[PDB]
Amino acid sequence: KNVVIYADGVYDMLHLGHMKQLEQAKKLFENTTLIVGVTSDNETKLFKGQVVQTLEERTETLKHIRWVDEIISPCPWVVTPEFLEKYKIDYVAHDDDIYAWLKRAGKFKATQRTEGVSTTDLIVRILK
Amino acid sequence: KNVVIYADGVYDMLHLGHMKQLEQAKKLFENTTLIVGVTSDNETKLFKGQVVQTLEERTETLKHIRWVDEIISPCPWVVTPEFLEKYKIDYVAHDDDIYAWLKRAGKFKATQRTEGVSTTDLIVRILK
Ligand SMILES: C[N+](C)(C)CCOP(=O)(O)O
Ligand SMILES: C[N+](C)(C)CCOP(=O)(O)O
Repeated sequence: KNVVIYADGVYDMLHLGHMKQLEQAKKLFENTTLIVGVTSDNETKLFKGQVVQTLEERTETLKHIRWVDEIISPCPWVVTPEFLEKYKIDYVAHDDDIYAWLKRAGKFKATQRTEGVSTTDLIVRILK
Repeated sequence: KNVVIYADGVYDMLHLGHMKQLEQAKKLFENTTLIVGVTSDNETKLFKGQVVQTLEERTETLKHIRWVDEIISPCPWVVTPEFLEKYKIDYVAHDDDIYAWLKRAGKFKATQRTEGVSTTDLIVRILK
């Protein structure tokens, strides 16, 4: 009955947008375990760009979020079939092609972003 | 057995500091209900100063925090004996004199801040 959901991300300067996506992932089925993967500082820099918070900071903040049952920190940059078997993951939840193989397997669940609520957008707000 | 704890605050741009205080309040006893009071936009401005986020935004973010069982939004600026009876509150938890009457009654539990982890401190970090 219990369904294992995996959501990965940088989770830099966690904001309501991230929180809503985690909520959505958690609530995909009636009984879930939400595992959250937090990306390493080096791979995030190499593959994405600037990260403000350290892995420790990003991970520690996620611990306080209601929807998070387990954290993998650091997580792999790229999800593999071996990773899913290792952690007994039933679905991967992410914003929506590197996820084609997951969709082909029936193991992909889309979740939605929220614009405007960003931590950086809040500073853009204040300046006046 | 279940102990009702009340923590109030502005909770503007919620950060690890706030989250740790809420955790501390929640864990004061083995079985607790943590009620969190979120201050109104006008009273925060009048009595404290600038608030970046609206009451709705501050309240919505707190909903996602593991330790929060109930929210009173807006909450009164000043705690009263009548308020404690109304919500069946056993202890008030806050950083540590407007709380003298609570300490005299045995209804005050100190919780600690964390400096450096602030949302604004993180912007102070990045600029370089
Ligand atoms: C590649 N990755 C999925 C592990 C990290 C990027 O995820 P995200 O922060 O864009 O949601
Ligand atoms: C007066 N008050 C306690 C309701 C709001 C101020 O609380 P805080 O944000 O300084 O912890």
